[PDB]
Amino acid sequence: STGSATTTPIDSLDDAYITPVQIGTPAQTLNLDFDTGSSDLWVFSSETTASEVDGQTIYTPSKSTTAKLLSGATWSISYGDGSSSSGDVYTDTVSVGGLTVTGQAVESAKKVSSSFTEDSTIDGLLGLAFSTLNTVSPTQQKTFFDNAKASLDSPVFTADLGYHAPGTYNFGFIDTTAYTGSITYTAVSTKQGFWEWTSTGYAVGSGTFKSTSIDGIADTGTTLLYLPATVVSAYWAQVSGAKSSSSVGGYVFPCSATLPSFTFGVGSARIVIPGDYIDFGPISTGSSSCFGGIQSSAGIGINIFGDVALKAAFVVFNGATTPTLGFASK
Ligand SMILES: NCCCCCCC(=O)O
Repeated sequence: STGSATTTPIDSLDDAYITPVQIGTPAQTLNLDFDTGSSDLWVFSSETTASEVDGQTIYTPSKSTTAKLLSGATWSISYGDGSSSSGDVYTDTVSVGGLTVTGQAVESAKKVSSSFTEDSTIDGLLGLAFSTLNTVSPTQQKTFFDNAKASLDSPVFTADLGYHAPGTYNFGFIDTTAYTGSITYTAVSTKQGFWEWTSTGYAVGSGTFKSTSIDGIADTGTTLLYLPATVVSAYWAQVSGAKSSSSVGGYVFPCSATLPSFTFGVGSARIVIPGDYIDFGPISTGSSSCFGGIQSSAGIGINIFGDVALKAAFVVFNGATTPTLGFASK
């Protein structure tokens, strides 16, 4: 089997991407944030505290003939941005882009934190990291991908995120028309539950490539590119007037600037992030200070190749027995 679904930016800055997912019978379609940095499929639901729902589409398990309470199971998750959610669990039929999994754990939110409530465009998350990170207790549950894997033509999914445009998540096949050149594969460590890999270095603009190992995660659920302070300082030093602002919470730059590109290494290959991908616009409406798309990972504890980096590539998440990650230009 295979699946193919379009993923669409939630706003003009590509702050996140939503992908339609069919849950239950008859289908209830919710727009979920596919997140290769976590491993829970959770949704706004008929059980979510009413004051914490503001415009989201909800899953109502009582209206699904295939929903079954997973008795005794609860979940609770906290993300790196400080947001959180928790609730109980149903199993139901879940389909993505024509690919169907029966008996998928659908985590129904009873509570969500304010940033979820305030974002009316995201109806929940669909985790695509390794199932060892799944938060369901007392019986840990499998991700949609892990449940689908045996049925897939090939045990892979691909992320092809657009810059200010829709893109595609494919399951079970590699679309050889969706990238240019060849795909460079690189080793993955699953020790922390993430798609964790080591970049071979970086360049700033037309500068020389610095060969240096940068361990980090491929995380579709993180907007920005978070790298060591040394690397990020070298980037922003090439932008007149750029500075790190503790009041704003990271690097800002004059909105009048033209940003240089940023290149990262994948083995001997190179992925180039155009400067425009690094512009996240005014810090507040009408401001002439703009927020940078490359930020320091110091204090996070891990480097994160988020959407800013991933959208510059066609990315293969190879879930074979020995997992690997592939990157191609596009
Ligand atoms: N790996 C990313 C974890 C955080 C995702 C948060 C998405 C949201 O606010 O809808």
